[PDB]
Amino acid sequence: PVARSWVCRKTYVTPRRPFEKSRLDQELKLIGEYGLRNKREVWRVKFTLAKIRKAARELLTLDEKDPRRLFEGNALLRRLVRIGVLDEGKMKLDYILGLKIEDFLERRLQTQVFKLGLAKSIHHARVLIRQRHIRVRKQVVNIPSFIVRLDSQKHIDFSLRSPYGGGRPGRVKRKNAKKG
Amino acid sequence: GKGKDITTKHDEVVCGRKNTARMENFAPEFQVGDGIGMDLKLSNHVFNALKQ
Amino acid sequence: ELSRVDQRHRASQLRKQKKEAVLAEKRQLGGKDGPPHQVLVVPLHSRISLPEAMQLLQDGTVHLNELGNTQNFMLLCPRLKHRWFFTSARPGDLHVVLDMAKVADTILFLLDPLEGWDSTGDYCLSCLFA
Amino acid sequence: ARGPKKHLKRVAAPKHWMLDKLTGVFAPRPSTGPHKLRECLPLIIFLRNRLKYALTGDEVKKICMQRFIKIDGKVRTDITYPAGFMDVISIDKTGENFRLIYDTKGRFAVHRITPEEAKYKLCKVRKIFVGTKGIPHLVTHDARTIRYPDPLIKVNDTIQIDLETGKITDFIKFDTGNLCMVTGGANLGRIGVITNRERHPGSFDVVHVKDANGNSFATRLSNIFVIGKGNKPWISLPRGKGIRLTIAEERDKRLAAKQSSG
Amino acid sequence: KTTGFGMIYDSLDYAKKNEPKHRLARHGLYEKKKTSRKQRKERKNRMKKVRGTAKANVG
Amino acid sequence: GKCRGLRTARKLRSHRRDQKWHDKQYKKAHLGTALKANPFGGASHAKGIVLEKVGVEAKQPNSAIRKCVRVQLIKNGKKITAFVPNDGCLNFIEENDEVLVAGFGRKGHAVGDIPGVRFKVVKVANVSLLALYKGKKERPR
RNA sequence: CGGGGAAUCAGGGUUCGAUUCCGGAGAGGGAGCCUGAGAAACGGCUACCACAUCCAAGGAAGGCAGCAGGCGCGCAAAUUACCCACUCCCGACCCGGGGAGGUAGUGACGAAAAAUAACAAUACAGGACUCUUUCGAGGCCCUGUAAUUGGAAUGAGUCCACUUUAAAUCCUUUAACGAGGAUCCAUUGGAGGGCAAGUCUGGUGCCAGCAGCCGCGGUAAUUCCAGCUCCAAUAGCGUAUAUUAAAGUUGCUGCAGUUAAAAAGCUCGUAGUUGGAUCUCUCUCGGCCGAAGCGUUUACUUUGAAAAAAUU
Repeated sequence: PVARSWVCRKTYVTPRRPFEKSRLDQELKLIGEYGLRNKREVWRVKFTLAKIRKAARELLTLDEKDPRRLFEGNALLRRLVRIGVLDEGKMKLDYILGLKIEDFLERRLQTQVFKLGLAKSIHHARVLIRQRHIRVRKQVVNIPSFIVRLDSQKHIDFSLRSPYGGGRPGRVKRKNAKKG
Repeated sequence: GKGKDITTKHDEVVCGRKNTARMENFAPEFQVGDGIGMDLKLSNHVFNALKQ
Repeated sequence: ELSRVDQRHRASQLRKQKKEAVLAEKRQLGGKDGPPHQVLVVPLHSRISLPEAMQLLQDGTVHLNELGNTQNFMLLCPRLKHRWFFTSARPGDLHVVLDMAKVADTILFLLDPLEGWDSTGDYCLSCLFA
Repeated sequence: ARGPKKHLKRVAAPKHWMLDKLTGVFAPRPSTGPHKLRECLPLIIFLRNRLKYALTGDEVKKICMQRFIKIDGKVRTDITYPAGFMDVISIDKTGENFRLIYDTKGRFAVHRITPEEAKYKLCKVRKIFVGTKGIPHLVTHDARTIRYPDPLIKVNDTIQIDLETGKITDFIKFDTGNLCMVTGGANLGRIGVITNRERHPGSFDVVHVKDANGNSFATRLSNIFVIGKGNKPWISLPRGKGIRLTIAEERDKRLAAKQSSG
Repeated sequence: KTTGFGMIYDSLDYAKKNEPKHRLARHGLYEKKKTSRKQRKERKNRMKKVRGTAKANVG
Repeated sequence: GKCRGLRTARKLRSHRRDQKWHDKQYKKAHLGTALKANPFGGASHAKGIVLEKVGVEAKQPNSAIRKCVRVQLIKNGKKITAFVPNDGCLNFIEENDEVLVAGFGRKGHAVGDIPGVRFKVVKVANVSLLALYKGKKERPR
């Protein structure tokens, strides 16, 4: 007997066909557009999307006036709206099925640094995210997979302790400035 | 490339064209034809069957 | 073989046989009828001084035999009912290590904490494996 | 097992204690007492989880053994004492009295009561025997054996009793049109008016009870505790009036609360 | 941010009475015994093996 | 055809188990003689001592000599032919040594060129043959 | 050992569950007891069996399927650590005890996140666009490659201080030093088809060997062995075994039986399985209702209350 929990999940599913050209094609294209480390990130996002779609498939089969369908579906639509995938106009459980992987990959903090102009390349966005230069509200996030919410999308800043932010230039400026 | 016009290593158009161009260097008894004048995109399963 | 008792009793017989073999093996060393247990000590790395560990290990009733260069002794304990004969070797001197490591019953290697072992000790250990 | 078990594992602990999953292997085994190990609240769980007064088990030791806690007007020093339903807890130093009443969702609420209200409690009579030279006895749900009751008191009724004197004061009879509370099953904590009691000789008397909002439900007979004569309860009630809000309208209330204060 | 828990006692004697002793030994108000468990247990079983006032002699 | 009534369950279930005993893979799992004649005794790996070296002749269209070894398992004492995997590795195996032997990969069926030899040596003297063939570690004795 | 349950899975199902929660059983094998509320108890006793320890040879003492550790068995599994501070339990008990439990150590069982480089200018190489018959020339065009140049930003590390804690360690927070790729250098499998990526170069020459299967090697070896280049996954990746989906190759959903594996030689016959059509609520006791019988009995369906937590 111990005071621990062993509950844990695998967040990806490997594809069944190992080397087919179109699958490797699509995954490499998404790696290029959204600047990712390996294929496990694409598999992770595809598995989360499969989770959401499987939930929607279990919810469509119920009757329209089912209380379970109503509550679970409205909560799921609220969740996908707050992430920044669906739209306030199309808040229906039918439209959840019409979702694509890049609609989730557009919400990563890497791409949100890239699009909003905080950086200039998506690999640049990743290298700024890892090195504690980008904050959200008041917390320095170091993870390039942070799914940024809609209310949280508005204010992403320079992380004032950073040299790009408030002050304190780093070790390289400090060393080169004391050369003479 | 970058952005959204990323033509990758495993592109079906480029790989098919390369498969036809690789088919052009077969043995002389093999009959190829004029698959370059028209655009061929010859897939790996088809080309692997032919190559075999 | 059937008859769960029969399979179990056959397994118990085989267990008895292999335990009798093991017990018959292990009394041949370090006991009242057995000869002494010879332990040869090699400090592999050059930083290690074998006298320090050699005096930590010497305490049991000791009998300090002596030679010209090497210093080996006899140990006897009725606490563990064990007779030991510790003999020390230097790496690099492949003569002594080779001709008395082929009769020693157990080799104890000493290793420095910071590095693995010396290159001379590496040569000695390669020869001893070989 | 060769004798009575003395430890309780945390995950085997009554779910309503809302114990954690990760603090330890064990849970407080409620001592033997006036209430079942499942239908009760050890004093330690009430003191260091519900009220946040103590932070460890050792601070509950330091509190209970100073003699501040009283259950039913008697000083109880046991840290795992089984405190249960309709139960009055008095702390004189803070000068505050709570009642343990079941919550809407089936848990124990902390229901702060007036010190005027702390003088009495309600006991559901469980059996009535006549022993030793024609002397009648009640056994209530707190195992309070009471001699010489009112002869009108029958089984499954309620008696309001005084804590200091230990004697009964007045009884509510089990009759249709009496406000009852459920003490078990899925309907636990829901409070409504009794409409029908149906008989099954041999098995358990199922009872149909109409809630305040018109949502009728049913229980077994043993899970019923009568409080109100008519519609007016004999005690004070939690922040919810005992009506079970369904999930969607609870979310409606939650969203309205977020809209109210921002 | 840094989040901690802090408690404020009324007088010092109440703090001596109610605090865990490891939080008193951080302020020097309390001194822990300096024997190891394994030593205190070997000693306990040793004096278990003896009966009478000779239980006090063993150490 | 099939018995297809509504009270026909025990006939269907008896039929299932009776006919399922004609399944080769199921019978091989559950007759229990395929786990009592199995030399490894349902083990992924066994450990043995080399009795002799053997050259097994190749099968008809393939012309070679495959370098095998007759080893004897420790745990029951059976005699097993094992195939030394890579080129020039039989010299690492010396007479009477501890060998860690695996299956060859077809689950009891003889694999490839070597006839009736269905095991391969993985380790010698508790050093892997892959390290010795790649010249990474040294074999003691 | 059973269950809660685990893996897989469209639907149906298949397989597993020694294993932290519940219930059971046993402390080497059997047996019999003492005391006590509770034991046929073994960190209690008495015997026999099998092992086995100290002898002064008269005797005495056992029981790690508790925690650490050893032997042995093996393909297969960690420290003779620290503490009752947390969780709870025991006692005469705001105090004592706790290898229950917590905490560190070993730990690539498995799981989550996530570095091994980013930008700019040049220097080439291509691709389009424009001007040029072409060759060629330009762009505030694109795309690559550069032990090319420039700066900035960082963490792995070494180290202080704080925090953490029972005392520590770790994570988190600060000063200090700390990065030009010719290293602070990423591996493991593969390049004949299945199956992604070479008819590239050298060696061996149906030898050695490779290869799950089909097959290759007998001299231009597309398969061996190296180099170079390249592919796959990526701090992971090979192999072996068991089991699952693929397998509608176990078929209830949903297989087959002329010729491919298969219908009994033929008929009777019991259990089994299956079986044509047919039929549209009240009398007494109590306050329009409550009690009492219902109606031949079931299958079926629907509702209700009971159904452990963890897992889902």
